[PDB]
Parts: sequence; structure tokens; C-alpha cells
Amino acid sequence: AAAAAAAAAAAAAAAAAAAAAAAAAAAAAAAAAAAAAAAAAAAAAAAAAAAA
Amino acid sequence: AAAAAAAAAAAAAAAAAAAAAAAAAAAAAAAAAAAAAAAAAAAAAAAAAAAAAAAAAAAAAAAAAAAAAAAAAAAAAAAAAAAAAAAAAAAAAAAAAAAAAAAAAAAAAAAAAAAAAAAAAAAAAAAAAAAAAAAAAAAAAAAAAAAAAAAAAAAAAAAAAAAAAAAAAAAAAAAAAAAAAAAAAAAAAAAAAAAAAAAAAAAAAAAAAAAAAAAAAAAAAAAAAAAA
Amino acid sequence: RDSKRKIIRDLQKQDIQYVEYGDTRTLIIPTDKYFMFSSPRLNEICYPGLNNVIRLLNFYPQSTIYVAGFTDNVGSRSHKRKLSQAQAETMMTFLWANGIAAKRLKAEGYGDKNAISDNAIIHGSAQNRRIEIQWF
Amino acid sequence: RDSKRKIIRDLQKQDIQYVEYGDTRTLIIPTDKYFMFSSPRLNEICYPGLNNVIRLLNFYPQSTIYVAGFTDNVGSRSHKRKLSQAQAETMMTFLWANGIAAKRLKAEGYGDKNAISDNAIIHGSAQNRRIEIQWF
Amino acid sequence: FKKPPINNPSDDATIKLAEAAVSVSDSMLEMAKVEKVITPPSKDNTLTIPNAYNLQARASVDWSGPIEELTARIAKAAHFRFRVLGKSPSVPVLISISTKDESLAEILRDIDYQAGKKASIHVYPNSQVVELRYA
Amino acid sequence: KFKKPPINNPSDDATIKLAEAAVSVSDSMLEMAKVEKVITPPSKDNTLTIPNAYNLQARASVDWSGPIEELTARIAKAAHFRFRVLGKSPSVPVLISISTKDESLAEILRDIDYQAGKKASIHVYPNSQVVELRYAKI
Amino acid sequence: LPCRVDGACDATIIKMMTDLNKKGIKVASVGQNYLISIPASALFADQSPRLNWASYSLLNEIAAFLKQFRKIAITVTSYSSKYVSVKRERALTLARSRVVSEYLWSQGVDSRIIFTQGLGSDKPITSYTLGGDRSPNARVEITFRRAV
Amino acid sequence: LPCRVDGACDATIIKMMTDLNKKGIKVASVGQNYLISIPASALFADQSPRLNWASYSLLNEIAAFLKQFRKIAITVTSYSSKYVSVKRERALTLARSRVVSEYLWSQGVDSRIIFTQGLGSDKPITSYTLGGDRSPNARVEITFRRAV
Repeated sequence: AAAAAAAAAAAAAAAAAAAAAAAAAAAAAAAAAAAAAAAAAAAAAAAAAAAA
Repeated sequence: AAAAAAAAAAAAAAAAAAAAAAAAAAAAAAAAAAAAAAAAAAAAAAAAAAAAAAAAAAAAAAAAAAAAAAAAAAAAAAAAAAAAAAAAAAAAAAAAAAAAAAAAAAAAAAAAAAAAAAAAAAAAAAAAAAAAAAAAAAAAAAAAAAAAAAAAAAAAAAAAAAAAAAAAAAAAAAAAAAAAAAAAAAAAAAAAAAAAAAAAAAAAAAAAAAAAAAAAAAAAAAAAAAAA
Repeated sequence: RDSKRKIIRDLQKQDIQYVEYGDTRTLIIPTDKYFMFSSPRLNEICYPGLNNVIRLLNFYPQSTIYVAGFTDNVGSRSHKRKLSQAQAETMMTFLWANGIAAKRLKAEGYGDKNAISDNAIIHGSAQNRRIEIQWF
Repeated sequence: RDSKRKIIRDLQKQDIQYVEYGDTRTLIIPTDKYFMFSSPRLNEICYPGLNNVIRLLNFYPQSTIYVAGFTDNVGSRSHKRKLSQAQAETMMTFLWANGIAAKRLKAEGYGDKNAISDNAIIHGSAQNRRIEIQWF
Repeated sequence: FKKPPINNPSDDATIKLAEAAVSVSDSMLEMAKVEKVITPPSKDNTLTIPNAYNLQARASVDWSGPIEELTARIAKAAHFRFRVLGKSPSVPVLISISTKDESLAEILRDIDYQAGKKASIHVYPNSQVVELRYA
Repeated sequence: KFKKPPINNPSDDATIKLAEAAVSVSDSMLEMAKVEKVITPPSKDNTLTIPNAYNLQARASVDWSGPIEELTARIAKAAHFRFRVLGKSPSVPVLISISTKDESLAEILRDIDYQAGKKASIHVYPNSQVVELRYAKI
Repeated sequence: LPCRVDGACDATIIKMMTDLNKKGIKVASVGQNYLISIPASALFADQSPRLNWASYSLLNEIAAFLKQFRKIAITVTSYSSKYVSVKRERALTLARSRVVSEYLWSQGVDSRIIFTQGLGSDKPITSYTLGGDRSPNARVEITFRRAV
Repeated sequence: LPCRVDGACDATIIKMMTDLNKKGIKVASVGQNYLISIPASALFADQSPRLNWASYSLLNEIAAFLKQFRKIAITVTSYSSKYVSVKRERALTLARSRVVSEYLWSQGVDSRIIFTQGLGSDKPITSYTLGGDRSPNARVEITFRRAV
């Protein structure tokens, strides 16, 4: 239940509140995850966080 | 005084009177719907310059871009704005959905304001004595002046933050690169450790960095961020 | 006894430089005695320099404020930049929290890239470790 | 002269510690002078410490009583446990037989597993050999 | 009222000595960050704790010597069978554990560690067998 | 009246020449860490093999110069983690010397792990409560 | 020559120990485990991780008392009464203890470790729960063991 | 024997520095960067590259102040307010600074380089633009770094 952006690998997420970053090179566009408010978009392939 | 139709009205600076229960879905381009009671609108519109005002019993669900928002008594909105927002409330409740850029927000009453996406550049939020703002996507310079006995909760990942709480306020901030905090008899909760943090506490004032211990990888306070 | 010449005379006494320069006015604050060591924690025992510098810049309530941080030759260039940036940034928050409106202020860190003395000598590098405060 | 400050002052005089700690109150009784040697036989010559500790805990007639026994590093762990258990258990019977109701009391033996000093030094191990008396 | 710190670099040369100390000690730590070869615990090769109730007995052993005799004796102390697969070389695989009370599966863990790759230990706990493999 | 800003204490020439040796020691040190971290990239942390925990998020403040055993036993004792070692300790002591300021016990053990490079390693298992210290196999 | 006293005297130890117990900072002395217990009224402001300026004098004979012993690890742990939640409370007491240990190794300890931590009224010494930092539960405690 | 003073004393340095600040030639002293700032009223005639005869006394304690330091490169740069154009202005300020550096290496500097240049009000120290050489923007500045 995310909301990706069209740029290089940014995605907001509305489980509670997130604006995290993907990689967009392995292309894990599953659109199905357990998004949490501890910076963890745990998708079907791997896990994504607010990158820094 | 209902008005519920899907057409092209498209030119209406409509300052309606009381009991104007307009659940319209028309293509209102040059729109300013300053209704005074009983609005129950569930539209799919496009406005792009809306300086909307809403008085009591205004439940709305719209996919149109606005420019200004005003609340008077009590409301429940669900709007998808796009470009800019000058918002002010009075004892009401409001929710917004899409990516907005709220430059200034002044809440001097009991305002339950929520925005599911705020992608702005300099969000100045001034709060006075009763409100509850919960706005969280990504700012670039947040200035939260809570002069207030009120609450400003945030998971807004701001790049620079400047939060001053004046008299038993409660502000929950999250700073990416720059954290600036002043508290006075109040509480400022830092939910993310910034790249450079600085917090000053006045009399009976608490700038407690209340991050969740046992994260997956909680980054420790480095040599540039270890303040007392 | 509550004025400009009094407060600049005792900032000479607690060893902070001031320069009058046309419209540009600049305080040079030593980080070595106004910060605890290699940290952005302010040297809390030296509060009357901090109250006296903020008592000085109540006198100029419309000027934009440049604040900038400086180190010397030690450490990595990243450590120079982040330490100078952290100390300038927390002096900027000190002025903001002692009551200057936040869009007057500008914090910026130089890893000794302006370098008012040479770093090859001890007392000269002590002079290089500083905060400049400019305004108009 | 019949009160709390008098009886704690002379338990200082016959060398039993007391701590006031919130609600928790704890007597530290040396087994080396209040027990005959390596035995659960009470040192019968030191009766006025025993009368004075029971005279002290008539003052708290509703608190549950934890009593625990301690040794030092010598002997087998079984000998540590059974000797500390035997000495704590017979101090528990002393308080029960001097008139505390038996479901207030709790005897338990630690083979120096709390260890308020190190056992590597003589006077420290002398401090480790003790009975703690806690109540609320 | 406050004091400054007692050993504080309040002095124009000792500040330079101490910020040199900060720069050498952090740069030593990133030298350690680049040379510190680890392996992740996904691929650590060492034994687990095999969590059977007979293995969580609390034991005590003082020994240096050849691996098969301890793990034979930890098996009959654990009431387990002891299998050996492989061939012991005539230079023996030598361990040493001197612990005075600890847990019995953890013994079998630092025998597997002190063996390294000269030998290895498996525990099958449903069968109640430990085994020692050579290479 | 004219005054330059930093009027510090009187230093002596002992610490003056110690300082201006120490900065070139630090300079040579940082460029060696530069060439080394560019010639092999560090692929991997040690935060996966020492992961953090609630009741490892207590903080500590350490100066220490002795062997690793007593220090890691004291960290695990005040972490309420049971402490073990794997592997026998070598006859030469693996000596660490931690002198750092207000960091949490998990980064204390990460820096202890780093300063005992290729001689020991700290592992922390946080669904259990155990800090272990593994010696090298040489 | 070797030194007789190590920068300390036993008369000064018991002089500070009587003076700290007269000012209400209670020094327990069990074996070689030393406890000094400080009410959080006597140091900080209420529900804040911030020192008062006068309370560094209280920290002055705390630190000059901690001069006198040979010690290996001081642990400083703080806990107060309930204010909002246990999560806000444990953040408060962790910041509380880390601030007072930052001042204590700014000052003179000859300790090798100060461990420092805070708890969420998880260990309260009385059942009487009057208020905020005026509670006698609301306290920091500095415990160590005097080495040899 | 080696020399203690190098033809200079620190009492004379601050004596000239007070006297130059009393006559309005402002000496800034930052690190070892020294700045003496001279208004162009106090040396030249207005909009001219020509010294007045009395202003070489002002250049006398400028040069005797520049005796006192070990220096490598003095740079002297001049700029005034707008008169006709920036091209005429930059020719004026280049001739202005090269005339005052010709007199300064006629006099005693122990500098190895004097760089000398002029600008066209490109760096003005106030926004108040009263006139010609009576402007406080209209100035020459002599900046150097004192070596060791």
C-alpha cells in the first residue's frame, strides 16, 4: 500500500507515515509489503528503508 | 438549498448562505465555494486556484488542487491538493491526501489538521493554545513555533528543523540534517537523530530525544551530534 | 555602562574580537574557550561571553546574520567540515534560541578554507580555530 | 532512650549494620561474631545483638520478612549453599521463636551469589560473610 | 556554579595534541574497519546450541588434549550416543577447555570452535546422538 | 586596547613539539587509511554480527588499556548479558585500549571488535542474552 | 618513595559522607559497594533532562567524594515517577543519567568505566507515588565498588 | 650574538596602532592578517591619481608601521566611488594603488612582493554613496600576513 515516485527510487508510504527510498535496480515492484513506522518497507523480495 | 450535479459550471466565486447542502460534482474550474452550512460534497473535480472556505458540517471528498483553505466551526475534509496552500482553521478538523506544499500554517484554535503528504520547501507552522497538527511527508525547512498549550505531532522527515515550544506544548519532530530545538516548560520529542543536533531547554523544559530503543539499526550519537 | 562601548570593552576583557567595518560587523569567537573540546557542546561555564554577544546583537534587529565555523589542519576534510558545520550550526541555534528570527540567520561551516592564520604554528592555529559572526 | 535512634545507635555499637532505604529496611549481621564457627549454632554470648534486633523489628508488625544467608569463596558450592541456608534458616527460627508469625518470614541461602565485596581479600571476605534481613 | 574539566585541553598546544589524538584514533578505527574481516552469522560454520534438555545440564571441565575423548565423555555425560565419522590423524586434534561451571552444549560449541576445520561436531537431538567428523 | 581572541594557558615547548609531531603522525595516518580504504573497499559492517538490543541501548563511557576479557565481561555484566568465550586465549594478551565518550554498549563492543582486529571478535546474540568473544585460531 | 596516601584521607571520606547525609544525599556503605542516592529534586528541574545551575555544587562534593576511592566501574542509573508513558520516561532517565555522567567525567573520577542507564520506575523504593520529581522514588543512584 | 628584537618592539607596534586609529586610519588585526584601511580623502586629491604633499607624513607612519613586521607579500588595493565609468574608475584606482606602492617601496618595507591593484567600487563597505573621495567607500587598503 505504498505510493512510488517517478524519479530515481523514492517512494512515500501510507501505512502510518513514511517517505523512504528504494534502489530501482533490482525492480522489486511487488506493491505488497508490511510497511511499518520503524523505517521498514518489508516487500516480497527484500526490505526497503529511508536511505541515507 | 442543495446543488448536486456533474456538469461544467466552471465560474463560481460562490459565497453561499446557510443550509446550502451542495453535493455537486461539476467541473468547477474557477471555483471558490465558501459555503456556510451543511456541505456534504463527494466530487472528482479540478480547481487549481481554489481559495476554499468551509463553515459547520462540511464533509468533503475532492480530487482538486487548492490554493487556500479556511475553516470556521467544524468540518471533515478529504482533499487532494497539488501546488500551494495557505491554510487557517478555527476549532475544526481537516484531512488532506495528495502531495501539497504548505508554506504557512497558523492555527490559533482547536484544529485537528492532518496532511498525508506535504512536500514543501519552508513550512512555518505557528500554533496557539489548542490545536493538533499531524502533517508528515518531507519538508526542507520546518519552523514550528508552538506558542501554545497544544500539540504538533510529526513524522515529517524535514532536512532542517527549528522548533520552539513556549508554554506546555508538545512537539514531535524528526530532522534529517539539522535539528534546532528550544523548549520552555514543555516537551520536544526527537524521533530521529539528525546529522547535527542542537537543543536548548528553559525552565522545566524537556527536549528528550525519544527515539525507539531497539531499532533494527539505531545510529548512535557521533562526535558531531553528541549533545547533552 | 549599559551601552555599546561598555559591552565591546568587556568582550575585549573576555577575549572575543569585534571588528567595525563599514556596514559589515564581525565577531571572532574562539571555539577553544567557547566550546567544550572538539564538540558542538557550548562551553557552558563561559556563559557571560554568550549573553554579552547576544546583548550586543539586540542592537541590530534588521540585519541578516552570517555565522560560519572554522577549524585547523588536523583530521580528515570531512571531519573539518562537519565539526566546523556543527559548531557554527549550534551557535546559530543559540542565537535563534536566544531570540533572533530564523530567516535572519545563516550557518555555514568551512574546514579552514578561509584560514586567517597559518596552521603551521601553534598560536596561529589557535587563532584559526574560531567562529565568525558577520552581519550588515 | 527506648526508641529507634537509641537502638540503631547501639546496634552500631555492637557492630550490626542497618540501612534505611525507602520502604526496604535491611540489617546486615556478621555471621563471624553472631554464629559459632561454621555452624548454625547461634553465638549465645552475643545475645544483646539478638535481643536488640528483635526489639527493633517489633516496630514493623505487618511487613513480610526476607532473611538470607551468605558465605564466601571457600568450600564446595554445596557446602556454601547448605551452610548459608542453615544459618539463614536458624536466624529465621530465632525470629519465629522470639515471636514473628511464620508466614511473614522467608529463609533463603545464597552461596555468596550476591557478594557485597570481593572474596580475594581478607577483610572483604569478612564483610561477605553475613546475614541480610530485608523487610518492607 | 561549574568547573572546567580537570585534564581538559585548555591550552593552545595541548588542544592540538588532543585533536591529533582524536584524528589518529578515529583513523585507526577506520583502518580496523577496512582490515577487519568478518563472516556473517548466516555463514558462520560453527555449531548452534542444539537446545535439548540433556544438553542444558550445567557441567564443569578442566582439560587439554584430544577431542574424541571429551566428546565421548560429553555424550555419556549427556546420556547420548557418540559416533565418529572419519579418521583421526596421528597428530591429534588438540583442544583445551578449563571452565568451572557452564552449560554442556556450549562445551560442544567451543570444541567445534577449537577444532575449527581439523574436525567438526554435529548434534542430532531427536536421535540423541552427537557425532564427530574428521576431514 | 588590542587583543587577539584565543588567550589560552601558557603551554610549554614539550607539548609544542609533541603537538607538531602528532599532527604529522595524524596526517600520515589519515592518508594511509585513505589509500587502504580505497584499495580494498569495506564491503561489510560489524553491526550484523553485533546487532543492537533493548538493554544494550544503555550507555557507557570508557577509558581502558588492559586485555579484552575483563572489559567485555564488565560490559556484558552491565548489559545483563551472559558472557562467554570461544577459543583459548593466546599467551600474548590481545590488548585493547578504549578511550571514548558516551556511546552505547553496542557500539562499545563494535569498537572493541574493531580494535581487536584478526585476534578476536565480539559476537552478540540478542534473541538470547549472550555476548561472546571468540579468539583467533592461530 | 612510594606514596602513603593516594590523594585522599579517611577523615575527609567520612567528613564528606556526613556532609552528604546532612544535605540529604544518602550514602549507603555496604561491604565495598558504595551507593550515593540523589533525589531528582536536588539536581534537575521537573520531568526535564536539564541541570539547575546551583546543583553542580552538589555534583562538586559528589565528584570530590568520588576522588577518594580506587574504583573500576561506576554505574549511574536514574529513574523517576510516571509522567506520560514508560517510553518517554525511559528516554528521560537515559538522558538524565547520561548528562550526569558527562559531568562526572568532565569532573574527576578515576573510574575506568562509567556505565550509565535509566529505567522507567521499574525499581521504585517506596509505594508512595506523590508526584513528579518531588517523589523520593524520583532519583539517580551512583553505585560502585571500591577496588582493594 | 643572535638578535633578540628584529629592529622593532611590540610597544611601538601598539603605539603606532593606537596613533593610526586615532588619526582615523583603521588598523584591523585578525589572526596574522593585518589590514590598514586608508580613506582616499586622507591621501589624495579628489578623483585624481595624485598625492598631496602633507599625506606623505601619513605614509610615514604607514611605512614605519610596516617596518615592524616580517612579511612576504603586501597587497595594496584601491577603490573609490563612481565618477565617470567603471573603466575610467579602474584606471584611476590602478594608478592610485601603484603610486602608493611606488612610495612604499621607496620607503622601507621588508616585503618581498607588493602586489598592487585597483577595483571599480566592486567591493564597497557601505551602501551609503555620498560623493567622490569623501565617501568612506573611497579608500585604499593595505593587507598582508605577518610571517611567523
